[PDB]
Amino acid sequence: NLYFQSMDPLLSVLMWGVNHSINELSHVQIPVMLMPDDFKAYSKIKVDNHLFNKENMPSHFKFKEYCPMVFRNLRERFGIDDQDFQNSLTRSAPLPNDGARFHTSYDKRYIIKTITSEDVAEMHNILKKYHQYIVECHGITLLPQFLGMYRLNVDGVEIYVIVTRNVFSHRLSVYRKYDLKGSTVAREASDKEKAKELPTLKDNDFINEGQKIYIDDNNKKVFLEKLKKDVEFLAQLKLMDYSLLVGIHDVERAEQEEVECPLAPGEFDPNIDVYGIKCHENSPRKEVYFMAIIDILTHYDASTVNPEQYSKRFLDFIGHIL
Amino acid sequence: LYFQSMDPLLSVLMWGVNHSINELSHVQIPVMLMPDDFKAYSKIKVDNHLFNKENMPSHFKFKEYCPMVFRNLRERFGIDDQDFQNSLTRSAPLPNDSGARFHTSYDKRYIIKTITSEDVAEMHNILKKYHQYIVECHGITLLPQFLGMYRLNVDGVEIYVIVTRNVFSHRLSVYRKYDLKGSTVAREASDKEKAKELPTLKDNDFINEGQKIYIDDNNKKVFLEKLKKDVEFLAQLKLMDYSLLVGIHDVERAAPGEFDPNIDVYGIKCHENSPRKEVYFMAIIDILTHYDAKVNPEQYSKRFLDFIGHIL
Ligand SMILES: CC[C@@H](Nc1c(C#N)c(-c2ccc(-c3cccc(Cl)c3F)cc2)nc2cnccc12)C(N)=O
Ligand SMILES: CC[C@@H](Nc1c(C#N)c(-c2ccc(-c3cccc(Cl)c3F)cc2)nc2cnccc12)C(N)=O
Repeated sequence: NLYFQSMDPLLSVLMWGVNHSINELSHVQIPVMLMPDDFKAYSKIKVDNHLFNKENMPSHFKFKEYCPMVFRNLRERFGIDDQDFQNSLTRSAPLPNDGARFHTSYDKRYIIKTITSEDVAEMHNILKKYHQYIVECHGITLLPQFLGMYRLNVDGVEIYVIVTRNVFSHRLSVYRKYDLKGSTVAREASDKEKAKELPTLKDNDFINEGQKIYIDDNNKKVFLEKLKKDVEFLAQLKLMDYSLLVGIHDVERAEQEEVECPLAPGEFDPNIDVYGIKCHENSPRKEVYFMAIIDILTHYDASTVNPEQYSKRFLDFIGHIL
Repeated sequence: LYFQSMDPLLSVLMWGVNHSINELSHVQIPVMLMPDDFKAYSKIKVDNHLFNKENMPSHFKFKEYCPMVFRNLRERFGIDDQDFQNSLTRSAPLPNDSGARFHTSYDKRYIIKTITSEDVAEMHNILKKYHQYIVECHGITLLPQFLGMYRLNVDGVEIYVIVTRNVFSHRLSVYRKYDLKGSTVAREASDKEKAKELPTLKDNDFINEGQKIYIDDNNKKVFLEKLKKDVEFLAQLKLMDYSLLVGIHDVERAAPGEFDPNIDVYGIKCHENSPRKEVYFMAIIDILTHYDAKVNPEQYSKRFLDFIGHIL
C-alpha cells in the first residue's frame, strides 16, 4: 500500500499533501459556482510526529494549498477526476527530468515544477481571469492547465510547487522535442544539451535540422485558431516569454525499440493525451505531434519587447513553421 | 460526510479520527510494538483561510497519543479500523444528558469521555502493562477497552478525550443500570438522578430493590474468574475506585433476547429458570485512580470482588 517514501523529503511531503488535499475536498461540497473569496483562500497543515512513522516520512513538515476550490474546479473543467489525480501524484514518487529541473508523475500524466513566491503572487494576480477564460473556451485551450499549487516546508527548506498537465503522451514516447519562441538571436541548444538522450532543442535547431510538421490543412487551421485566442489572452494579461513546446513521436522508431525488448501503433486516447495531432496521410514518416503553450508567467512590469509585439512575433513564427 | 456539528469540538474529534485512521492506513502493521510506540504521538495543526468555513472551524489542532498502541488494542479487541472510523465519523456522537457527561457513537458501539491531563499522564504510566495484560488474556477481559486517546484544541479551548467500548448493547435497550463498587460506605442515587428515564443506581439501590442477576453456574464461574484476574491486575497497578457497570435488558417488553457476542461482547443471557427473561451487560469502568492520590488497592479489590460474588 501507499507509504509516500522517497530519498527526497520534499517529494514525500508533496505526495502526503496531495493525498491529504484531495481527501479533505472529498469532505467539502462542490459549490454551484466559485466566489471571489475562493481566489484568496488557502489550507495550511503543520504535522509534528514524535516516534511515529519515523521511517517512511519526515517527522516535522508543513504543507499549504492555494485556492483549493479553484484548482478543484479547474481539474474538473479539464476532464480530470480528483481520485485519478490523487493516484497519479501519490501511488509512486514523481520522477526527476534528470532551475531547468522538473518532475513527471510516475504515470507521465502530470508535470511538477518548483516556482518562486513571485510566481505564486502572479498566479493569484491572473487566477480569476484564467478561470473565466477556461469557462468560456469549455476547457479547450493550448494554455498550461494549472491543476494544483502548493507550498512545502521540511528540514528548513521552503519551496512553492505547480502541477500542470503533460503536453506529451502518457504512453507514446517523444524522440524529439522543441521549445519554440521566435525572434531570439542564438536561441538554440548548447553542446551539453545536444549530447543528452532527449535534448530540449530550440528555434535555430528547428530551422537548421529541416524540421517539418505534417498535419492536414484542417488540423493546422483549428490549431493556429486556438493559438491566436490563447496568445491574445496572454497579451491582454501583459504576459510574455512563453514557448510552444513541440514533442514528436516516431511510430517506426518506437516500434524498433519494442522489438529489442488495444491502441494500434500511432493511436492515442485524445481524452488523456489532449494535445496530440496525427500526421497527414502523406507524411514521409508516421508521426504524432504533441504541441501546447508552456511557461506563461512573466509579467511585462517584471531590447524590452512588449506583450503585444511578443504575441505577434510568436504567432508569426509558429505560422511560418506550422 | 462534512463532520458538521453545533459543537466545534465534536467536528474536530470526527475530523481527527477520520485523519488518524486514514494516516494509519499509510503506516506498516509492525511484527510487534516497541517501547518508543508507548511514548509516541501525532500532532496536526490546521489553519484554513476562506476555505470550508461552513462545516468546520478554520483553526484547530488534533493530537493522537500512541497511535500504534491503540491501533493494536483495537485489533486485539476484534475492532476493524474502517468500522471504528465509520462509527466515530459517519454521524456526530450523541451527548448522554445535560463531569458526569459522556457521548455515545451514533451507532452506540463506543463511549467518548473528556479526561484531564492527569488522566493522560496516568494512561501513559499504565499503558505498557495494560497492553501486555491484553496480550496475555487474548483480549478476553472485563477491563475497559481503551481504543483511542486524543487532545483537541479549537477556539482557545483544549480537551483530552478517551474512547472506550460501550458495556451496553448497540441494539437492546437497558431498562435498569447500576454502578457497583462494594463500598460498605453510603452509595445511593440522588432524588434528581432517580427522576430520570434511566437513572445510574448504586450499591444500596441494588440491595434495597432486591435486584437479582440470574446467570447459570458456567457463565458465573467464567465471569467471576475473569473479574478476579482483572481486579488483581488493577490492585497490582495500585488503581482503585472502579465500578462494575450492570445494565439489564428486559426481553418480555418486546429475535427477542438475542445479540451478537462479537459486537455486544459483555452480554450474558439469564438462567433458563429465571423468573424474568433478561440479558445482563456487565463490565468494569472508570479505573484510572492511583492510590498515590493521598482503604488501599488490595482492600478495594477484595471488598469489590466479595460484593460482586455476593450478588452473582
Ligand atoms: C522545456 C520544458 C521542460 N519540460 C516541461 C516544463 C518545464 N520545465 C513545463 C513547465 C514549465 C514551466 C512551468 C512554470 C514555471 C514557473 C511558473 C509557473 Cl506557474 C509554471 F507553471 C511549469 C511547467 N511544462 C511541461 C509540460 N509538458 C511537458 C514538458 C514540460 C523540458 N526541458 O522539457
Ligand atoms: C456510569 C457512567 C456513564 N456511562 C459510561 C461511562 C461513563 N462516564 C464510561 C466511562 C467512564 C469513565 C471513563 C474515564 C474517565 C477518566 C479517564 C479515563 Cl481513561 C476514562 F476511561 C471513560 C468511560 N463507560 C461506559 C461504558 N459503557 C456504558 C456506559 C459507560 C453513565 N452514566 O451511564
